[PDB]
Amino acid sequence: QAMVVKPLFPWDETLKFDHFSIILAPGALSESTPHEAGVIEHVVVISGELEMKIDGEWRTLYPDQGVRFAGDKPHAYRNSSSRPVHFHSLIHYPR
Amino acid sequence: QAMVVKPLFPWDETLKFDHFSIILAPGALSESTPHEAGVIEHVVVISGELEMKIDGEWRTLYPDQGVRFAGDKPHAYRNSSSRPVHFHSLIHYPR
Ligand SMILES: [Mn+2]
Repeated sequence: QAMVVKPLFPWDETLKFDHFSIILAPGALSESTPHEAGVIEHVVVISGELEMKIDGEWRTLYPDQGVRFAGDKPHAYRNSSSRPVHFHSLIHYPR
Repeated sequence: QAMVVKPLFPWDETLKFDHFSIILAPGALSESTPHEAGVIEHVVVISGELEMKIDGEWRTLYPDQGVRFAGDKPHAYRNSSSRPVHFHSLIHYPR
């Protein structure tokens, strides 16, 4: 399977916060779905190498490297390495 | 040394949130002072095996597993495995 998503914790009503663990197979590309205005997303690489397209530009992130950005803007996740990439996606929804 | 701490992101003023990576050497024990009242913490194991003491009780956590708990309680981290343990710690402060 190209992309396997698993919540690390259930939806957190108090913190308005989701925390997902995602494994992206070699060669897989995933485009973000739309989010509510004001959502903030953090991506942190756990293992492997991840390519993130943010503000129309690609960058490579290595383990324990991360990026914080506007989750409501189009972005993409891509694995151009030869092994799965495991990363976390944290989402803070606005109050 | 026994414990190596690294911020994954700098302090987030708007989200009142810290995010750290920690590596505990075999046999290491870290006893934290309780954080401010209302603080919520999450811990996720990246690799290895982590023991955590919450509510005066020890439990062992493995990769992909995590726990959410009240940060203003006393708690502790310990590595009783023969390998280092690498984990992430999230801290959310009250707004
Ligand atoms: Mn702590």
